[PDB]
Amino acid sequence: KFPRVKNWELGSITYDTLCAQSQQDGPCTPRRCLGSLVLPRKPAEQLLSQARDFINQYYSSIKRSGSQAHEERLQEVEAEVASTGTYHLRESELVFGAKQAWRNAPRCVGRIQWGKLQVFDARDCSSAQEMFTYICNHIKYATNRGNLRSAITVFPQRAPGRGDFRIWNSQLVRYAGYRQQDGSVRGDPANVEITELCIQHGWTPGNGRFDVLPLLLQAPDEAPELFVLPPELVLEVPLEHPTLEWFAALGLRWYALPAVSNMLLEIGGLEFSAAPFSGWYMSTEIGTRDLCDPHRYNILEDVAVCMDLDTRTTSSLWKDKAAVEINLAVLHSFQLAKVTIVDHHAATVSFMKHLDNEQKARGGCPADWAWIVPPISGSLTPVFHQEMVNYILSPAFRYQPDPW
Amino acid sequence: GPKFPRVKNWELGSITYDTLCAQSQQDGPCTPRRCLGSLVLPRPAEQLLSQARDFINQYYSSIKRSGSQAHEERLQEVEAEVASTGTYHLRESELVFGAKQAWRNAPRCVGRIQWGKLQVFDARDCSSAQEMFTYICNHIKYATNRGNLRSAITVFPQRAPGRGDFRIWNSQLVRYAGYRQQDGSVRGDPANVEITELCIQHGWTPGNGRFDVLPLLLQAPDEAPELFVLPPELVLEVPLEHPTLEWFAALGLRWYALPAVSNMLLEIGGLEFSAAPFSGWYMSTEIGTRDLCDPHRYNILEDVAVCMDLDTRTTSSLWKDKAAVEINLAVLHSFQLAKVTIVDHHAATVSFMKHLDNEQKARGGCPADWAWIVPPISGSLTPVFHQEMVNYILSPAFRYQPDPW
Ligand code: HEM
Ligand code: HEM
Ligand SMILES: Cc1cc(N)nc(CCc2cc(N)cc(CCc3cc(C)cc(N)n3)c2)c1
Ligand SMILES: Cc1cc(N)nc(CCc2cc(N)cc(CCc3cc(C)cc(N)n3)c2)c1
Ligand SMILES: C[C@H](O)[C@H](O)[C@H]1CNc2nc(N)[nH]c(=O)c2N1
Ligand SMILES: C[C@H](O)[C@H](O)[C@H]1CNc2nc(N)[nH]c(=O)c2N1
Ligand SMILES: [Zn+2]
Repeated sequence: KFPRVKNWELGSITYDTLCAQSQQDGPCTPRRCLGSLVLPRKPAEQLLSQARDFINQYYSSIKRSGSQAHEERLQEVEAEVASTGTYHLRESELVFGAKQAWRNAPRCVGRIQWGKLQVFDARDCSSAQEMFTYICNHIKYATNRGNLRSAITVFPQRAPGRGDFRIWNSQLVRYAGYRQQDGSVRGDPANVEITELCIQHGWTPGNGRFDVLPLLLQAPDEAPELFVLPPELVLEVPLEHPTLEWFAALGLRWYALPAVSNMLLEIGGLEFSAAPFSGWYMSTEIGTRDLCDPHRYNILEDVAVCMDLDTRTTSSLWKDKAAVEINLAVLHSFQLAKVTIVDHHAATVSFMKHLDNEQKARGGCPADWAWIVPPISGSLTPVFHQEMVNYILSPAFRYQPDPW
Repeated sequence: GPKFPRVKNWELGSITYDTLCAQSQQDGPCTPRRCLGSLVLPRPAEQLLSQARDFINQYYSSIKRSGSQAHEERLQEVEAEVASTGTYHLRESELVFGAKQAWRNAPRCVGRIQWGKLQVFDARDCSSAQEMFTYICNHIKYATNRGNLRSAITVFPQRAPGRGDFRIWNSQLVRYAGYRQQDGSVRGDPANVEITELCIQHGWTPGNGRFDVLPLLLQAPDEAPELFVLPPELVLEVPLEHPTLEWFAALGLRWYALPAVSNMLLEIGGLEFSAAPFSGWYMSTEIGTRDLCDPHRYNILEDVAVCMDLDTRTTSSLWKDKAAVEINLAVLHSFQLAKVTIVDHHAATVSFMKHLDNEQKARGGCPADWAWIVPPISGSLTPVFHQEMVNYILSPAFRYQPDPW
């Protein structure tokens, strides 16, 4: 009933009791595990019991569980749902909910920071114009001249009678991908489709490898609108290498701020279709995935040739050697430019501390092993040797369909 | 779409559906409420006969004689044997098919492209520990083939009703001793402290090195295990050196050629083979990353980084990643120089992708444990990282079994 969870490096055992609080089914069954899938295929009464559960979470968090303020808030929500089929969160509850969604996020290795999150309430937004202003403030706040600060901005919730507020971009800052005649891509191949949408909605495209995309913001039931981010708001870091001088000449660069803008924040049965959030990078995201993935910037071979490695055979481990230097260039360049970054060793070590904190606090912590273990040097980090239980707790970040 | 798991490769954008998981007759550890996929060990004549029938059906399908007289007659023969004895026995070619199918079905093995090429040694006539030793020595000689390694398995008699099991106490046929020191530390391989201490208790005179090959503790039914030293000339080892770092040879590191698992249960059609050691060749990351660099194993990362003169006082110099790469390169280079079969993690995972494609066409899927298939260094640099995988238990299977002590 309660899974035994072992660390194979240290020989220590815990039992996860938190997982019994999951009310939401994942993709696995006893016949087969689908834990490696990225996206698997998945009324008053239901809303009212999610609302109640969450309000119960909130009053318990402020050690006022059972008080008058608690009973009366439950009645307000009941009264509101029974009349209108929905209800609204107080700001303090929203702040609690956002932090809890982050805490509960099984694919996030940065969760030791969960208690430290700036929550901007943007639920009084009524136009794409206003959305843009809120997004510009978020970026300015979060960026903080390189001293990055975790933030979320929460736009108006989904409503039965109408379309969603949506940010069409997957991140607030992304580079364009331009499909060429010859079928190759100039820029970031992950972004070809959003780049084409921006052009279709009136953007004058660039022609570089690192052109920052405009935002396509959508107010309910209206065509999305295009807004260019003022270049001064978008902090970027040129990549150099500590010892390899030719590396700067690659002209490589990356932006400071990872800010997810296409996920749905669910709190107490309410759904927030636009709720972009940002922290700071772990270096492997840039060094290994963004720059080295074969379907991304795919620079490995170029770096290897510059390093004069033998690219003829896999057994020279030229790929591994080049990937290491690229990750080192990322860490050094962010450190030089005084922009917050964490390496995968420091990050996984802080995650292990988080696992221990959450064991004491809640009797468990949902974690997706495949996402927590970094994409290089897996077993050289302490998380490789740690068993993990994966389940869905609410409040939660979820995937949602693309608006187009 | 189709009512089967949809499986995506995120590098290539291609999709498949796994229909093979429909054949699974055994539950894994996951439920809709929680995924337990990362757990290393997840926790009568009626049951036997249905398992036997199933296996015999698998056999007759594979030789394209499904529904035939010979098929119906073998079915009849199996249930009559079970009806009078409680068990039955496999024909020789049924054992061959079953052993290969068990390797084919193993979700955690990246080497499965080779599955059809497995020498099956039938040792079901073995009746003593002395004879097990002879059989094991012959397996080692054949499998090692002076460096040109060959996949093999040796199968000892099956579990019987109210008779003891054949067991090899060692987890592998070749392992290094781990000696617990007075300071609490371990000289040798810390993974092998317990088996080393069992060998000593059973009369082995222990060495005092970092790479002492362990003796075999072999158990015939209802007898105490008996101790057997492998004659050194049979155990091929590879001294470790680096292609450009000249001091690496001075570390005195080495590893053995033959990875041979000896504590797993081979299950075929309800029958349980408690002693059935099998061997392949190494993937280089097994040695260079896990055996040598695991903090709870030889733990040599720091030593090697100091020699390379790296900054070991901070994580952001990536000293661990740099040392690990050179240790891995040294492993590959030394095996190559010594002419001993080895495969790097890039060639292995590329061949595994080919195997997934083969099995898609042959069987409509392939059970795979993502966390085990993706190598422990350079994960996303290999094609399997971007491949979604479905994990399920098919039979015939290799299973874990409790330690005999
Ligand atoms: C403070 C710095 C943070 C670091 C270093 C960090 C680290 C990471 C990493 C490495 C991933 C996997 C990224 C990928 O491979 O796509 C991730 C995922 C995720 N993080 Fe964080 N995180 C941070 C802050 C945050 C914040 C502030 C939130 C929200 C309030 C958050 C919520 C999430 C969610 C929902 C995912 C899963 C995204 C997906 O499924 O695509 N994290 N985190
Ligand atoms: C031919 C060369 C082979 C290669 C390169 C190879 C590769 C591997 C690797 C790297 C692992 C994971 C090892 C670990 O991290 O503990 C593994 C596991 C496994 N392989 Fe292979 N393999 C080969 C041959 C074989 C053979 C001949 C068999 C049996 C007939 C086999 C069956 C298994 C099984 C049952 C496991 C799971 C062990 C466990 O759960 O602890 N493989 N293989
Ligand atoms: C469209 C899409 C869907 C899906 N399931 N997975 C991806 C993978 C790529 C990716 C997508 C997003 N939206 C955000 C990140 C950064 C993740 C991140 C977030 C934060 C807050 C900090 C940090 N260091 N990294 C990476 C894309
Ligand atoms: C602590 C622990 C307990 C337990 N029961 N199982 C494990 C898994 C680790 C492992 C255990 C054994 N016995 C053999 C290998 C070599 C795997 C191998 C086999 C073959 C045949 C070829 C190859 N390249 N590698 C790996 C760990
Ligand atoms: C198929 C596989 O599950 C997929 O490639 C996952 C693996 N682990 C990951 N881990 C992180 N952090 N981010 C990812 O995008 C992925 N991709
Ligand atoms: C906790 C985790 O399940 C455990 O460390 C696994 C991860 N993947 C592995 N993969 C392989 N091939 N071998 C292993 O021993 C492990 N260990
Ligand atoms: Zn699962």
